[PDB]
Amino acid sequence: SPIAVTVREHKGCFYSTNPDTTVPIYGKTISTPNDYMCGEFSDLLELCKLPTFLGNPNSNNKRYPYFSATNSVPTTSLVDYQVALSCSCMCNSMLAAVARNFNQYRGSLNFLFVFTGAAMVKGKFLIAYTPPGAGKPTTRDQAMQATYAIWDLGLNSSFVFTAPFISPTHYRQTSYTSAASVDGWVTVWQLTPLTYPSGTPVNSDILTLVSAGDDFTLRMPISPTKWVPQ
Amino acid sequence: SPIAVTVREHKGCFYSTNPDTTVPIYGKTISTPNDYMCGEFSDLLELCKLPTFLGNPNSNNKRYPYFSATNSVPTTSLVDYQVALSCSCMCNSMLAAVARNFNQYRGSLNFLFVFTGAAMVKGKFLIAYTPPGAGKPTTRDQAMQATYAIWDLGLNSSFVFTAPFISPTHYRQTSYTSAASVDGWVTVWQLTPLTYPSGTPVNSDILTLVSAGDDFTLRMPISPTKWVPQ
Amino acid sequence: SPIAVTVREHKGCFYSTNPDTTVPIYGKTISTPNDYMCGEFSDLLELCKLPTFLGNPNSNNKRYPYFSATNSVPTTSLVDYQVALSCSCMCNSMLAAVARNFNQYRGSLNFLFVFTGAAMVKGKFLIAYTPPGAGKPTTRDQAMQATYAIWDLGLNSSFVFTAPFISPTHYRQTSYTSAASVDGWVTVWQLTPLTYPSGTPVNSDILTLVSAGDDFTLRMPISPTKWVPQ
Amino acid sequence: SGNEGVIINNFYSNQYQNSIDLSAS
Amino acid sequence: SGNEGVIINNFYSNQYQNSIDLSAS
Amino acid sequence: DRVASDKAGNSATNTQSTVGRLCGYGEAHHGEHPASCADTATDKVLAAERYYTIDLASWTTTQEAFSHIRIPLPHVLAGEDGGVFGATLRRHYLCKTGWRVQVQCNASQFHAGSLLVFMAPEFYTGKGTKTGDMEPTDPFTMDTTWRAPQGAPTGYRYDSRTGFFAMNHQNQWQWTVYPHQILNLRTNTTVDLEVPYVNIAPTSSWTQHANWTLVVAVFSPLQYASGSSSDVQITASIQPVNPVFNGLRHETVIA
Amino acid sequence: GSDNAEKGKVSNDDASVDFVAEPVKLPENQTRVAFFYDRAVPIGMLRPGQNIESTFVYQENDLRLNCLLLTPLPSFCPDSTSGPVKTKAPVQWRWVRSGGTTNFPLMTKQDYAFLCFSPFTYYKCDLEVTVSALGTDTVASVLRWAPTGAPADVTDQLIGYTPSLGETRNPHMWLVGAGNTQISFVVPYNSPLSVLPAAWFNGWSDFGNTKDFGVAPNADFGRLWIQGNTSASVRIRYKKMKVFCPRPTLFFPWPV
Repeated sequence: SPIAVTVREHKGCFYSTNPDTTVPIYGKTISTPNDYMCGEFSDLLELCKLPTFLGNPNSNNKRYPYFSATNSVPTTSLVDYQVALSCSCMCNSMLAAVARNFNQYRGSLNFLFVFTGAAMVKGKFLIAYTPPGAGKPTTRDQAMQATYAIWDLGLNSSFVFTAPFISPTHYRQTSYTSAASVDGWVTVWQLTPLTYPSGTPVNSDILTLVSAGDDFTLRMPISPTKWVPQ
Repeated sequence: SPIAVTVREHKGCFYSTNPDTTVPIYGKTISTPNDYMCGEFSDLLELCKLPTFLGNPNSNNKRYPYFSATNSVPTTSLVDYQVALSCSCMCNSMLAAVARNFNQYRGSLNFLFVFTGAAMVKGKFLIAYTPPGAGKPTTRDQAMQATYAIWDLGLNSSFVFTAPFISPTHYRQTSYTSAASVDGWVTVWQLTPLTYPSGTPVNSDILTLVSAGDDFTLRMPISPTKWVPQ
Repeated sequence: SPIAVTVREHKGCFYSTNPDTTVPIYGKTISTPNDYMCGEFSDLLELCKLPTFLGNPNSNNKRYPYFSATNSVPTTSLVDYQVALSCSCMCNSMLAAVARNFNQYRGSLNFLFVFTGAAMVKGKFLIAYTPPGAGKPTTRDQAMQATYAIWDLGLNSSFVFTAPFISPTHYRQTSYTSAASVDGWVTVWQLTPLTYPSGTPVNSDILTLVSAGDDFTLRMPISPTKWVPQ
Repeated sequence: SGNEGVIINNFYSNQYQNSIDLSAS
Repeated sequence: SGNEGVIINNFYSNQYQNSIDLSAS
Repeated sequence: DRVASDKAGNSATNTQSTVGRLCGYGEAHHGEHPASCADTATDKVLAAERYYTIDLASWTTTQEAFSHIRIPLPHVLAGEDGGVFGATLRRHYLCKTGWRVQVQCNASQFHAGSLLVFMAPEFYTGKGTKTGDMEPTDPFTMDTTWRAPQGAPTGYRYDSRTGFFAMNHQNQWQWTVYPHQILNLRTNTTVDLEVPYVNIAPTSSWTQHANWTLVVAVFSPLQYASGSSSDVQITASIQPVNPVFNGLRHETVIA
Repeated sequence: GSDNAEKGKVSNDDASVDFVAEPVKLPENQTRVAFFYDRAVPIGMLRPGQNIESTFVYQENDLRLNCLLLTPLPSFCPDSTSGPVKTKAPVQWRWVRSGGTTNFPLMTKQDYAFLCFSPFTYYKCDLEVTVSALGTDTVASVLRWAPTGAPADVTDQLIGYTPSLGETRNPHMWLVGAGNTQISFVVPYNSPLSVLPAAWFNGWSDFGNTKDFGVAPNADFGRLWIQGNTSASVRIRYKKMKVFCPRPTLFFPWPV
């Protein structure tokens, strides 16, 4: 005998994200063996932790994988990244590229700095993270009141700075979709001037990369506003 | 009570290759007993290993189950088969006839040669397989650098030559569908001239058959471009 | 939650012979008790074994439940039944009546003969079965070369003759649907003349009945070409 | 052996779903 | 691992539902 | 071990250049009675179970690749040449049998050429189109002259038209898929074959069906220098393997 | 390497035999008679000569019939010195034939795939049939089936305004209504014969040996008759197929 069934109102409907499979039309087909392969990965999240380059704008407004410093203490900040995946200087980092395909995030962002000036050059920088509430810092002195770390030049070329995940909510939206615009700023300042000897290039370049820190996660897979490369 | 069901978008659809059965309308019908029968087989693949004839073209361009040799060492090759199921001299072999119903293959092809010249005749041939990359061989000398075997006439009438399965990919397409055209060539050359005594037919015929070797397999059942026998 | 279902192409379709049941609308209804009944049966096949009458045609072409013999040895045969369910002299036997509702048969046919001439009458008959291949017999002598049995009159009134199931195929079609027309013939001949005394009816009648033998079976239930009783 | 890959593959009894194989001898 | 969350998830045999994974070596 | 003899009743074949006996479908007719017949079969007739040796054909330099001759069974032995076997066969509705055959043909070490000797089930033996009925002619008779191959083996239609193809088509390029052996002038003067009983039914209405065919086809053309013996025949020894007869009756007039 | 074709066969090698190499074989099943033929393929189509309310009658139209023969082999209204007799049920033909001047379409119906590729002498199996609607109108159709050799019973309507084809104890199907458009089902190997000829039957079909040579009797799976308002494409599918005694496949044209 036939089984009686109640046909639900939503029939014939197709679901782009339906949690189930469909009909197989070419069964028993072996998948060409690829056991020789290396370089395989399972989690988009890992791509996120690979540090990639921040795009720093020039007066004539064109980008560099870095920023410059010299024998002076600029009254204002050297560079300033806005902790915000949507944010533009990151527009082209793997971190942001992955993040734009997800609705929310949580955890630490890691900012990586690499000193490429001459071995004979020295100096110290003050990297800081400022949470919202009192507006963005306008002076090293103010910045120094928030989360910060001093970066000393020397034998070791680089420095990993962590922008802590300090927030009201367990998660944060990944995109500038309407306007609360940000989650604070990362600002870089000179503590002491780049110092050096005669015969040395007076202007040193510091490579600036960014990446997802250890704590970090993304969720809710979505589509970004469509775009066209330049 | 009735079971509630969600009716999938693909309803009422018919699948030529649907992995399932349909409704039975004349049940309990006994299938006329055929226990007496012999000659039964289960795998199309076996048909593939039965050596059948290669169609060798004549000047006036008509085909023969073989090729001819004599008391000379033709500067060029005696015959040359292009290791490629789609290939034409095989157009009519069981191997090719089966293969055209499948999308891909793997393994060895076996070329079978049978000497039908007179018992009193002698001589030696050089059969070779040349993989791609450096173009098809134009001289015994070149051919001799690739995979080859020397065939000596004598008491034993025939010779089984194996075109090895040497390839970048685990599988190979069975058909000339667009153009990489081939997987190398099988070329037959005279090593030494057919030699013999007075009173003997100077031109000996060598039967040429082809078949799938031991290693050999086919997969993905499909339809060939439809044709009409002459 | 609802169960997702794939609705097959053949939906809403009705099957005259569908191997399944349908919806019950008047349940719990007791079936009027009939335990008192006798004469019940389960297999149409049994009806087949009950011998019923063969319709023998007269010159003015009208039928009799029998045939006649006398004090002579007719150079030709007395009667001749064509082993073939479709066959007409059987048109009205239970055997044929059942058989026309089935596509194929197998096994023995039993021809029953009953002598109703006077007790004082004697004689012998030669009943034979001739398989195809050499055409139907035209003389007792020929018939005698095929399967046969001698029937001697005497105390015992009747005789059961079995037309053996001799065939190339495990089964045989029950109907003259197109044309191989038959499966051989059953022919009845006088061996010796009916002999008797003065004062006795010179022409004796032999009742002719037919039925399915023991081995016999039918299969594949079908519909006969519709008809109308005279 | 053939092109059938469904688990719940019974519903209709075997003898109905297919011709019955039987050996003459 | 993927975006599939149905319990009764068999019906069609595995080998039919998916390409068969096999290692050359 | 290339020297062999085979006996059958009061007959015996013999060869000094054999290359073995190829047994089709890897098995032989055991003489079982047909489950489709009720009558106890007539079988094991020594007089009928032997080699009937006859003429096949004359091989000449003229014949080309794939030219051939077809020999139908049992038909070719249903008449006189079939002795007791044919005589018994003619008086029975049904016959079921296998075949054991030896094809003979000798030349010399100075001759060249080769033959494909084989056996096929349900192989077309029709000679020509019968003017009027739209049917073949002499299906059951052995070819008395070599048959030319079809450049495009599409078979034979009877409707007097051409186009596409007929179900009686036979593609010679693949003939070696049938149970066979090759008769190569430089190697051997004989071939030995054997086949079981096969057919659309448990036993056969032989009178109207040639279920098996013995085919001899040329592969590489006969060749010989002037002075070399020019006359070359092809003969054959045919033997019915365990013939079983049913449905005894008056005699079918093959005649 | 070295061998002898004469004996009826030869060593079936792989690279490792003659050379410093080896067997590269991988597991693989898709080349099996059963699995391979176990897929649907069109053999012809059905066109109704009449309503769902009338008495059915054989009818042809531009090579289309209101009835069809279930066999892979070629079929059509019976041929005659004077042309195919179209007032009758289709039967098995001995060759394929163009509908007209150019090669296509074909006058005959058949499984072209199976013909171009049947590497065997005999076969058997059950047959799964599918009847799909070619049109888009709310359908009203009746389909009748019958086993090889059965009476066509192509008689008159007993009950007025209803389909004569439906008037039988034989397996018949009734399809009607919006969205209800395809008929699917499976029939048993129903032939009197033990096995079927894949291509040719080297014998006469009549005891008189005068007729239809090459065609075995009842060598089919029965037939279909249709009636109603809808034409349909008809495909068959080889169920639990078995083949015997290997033989050559249809010839393929050598390149000019």
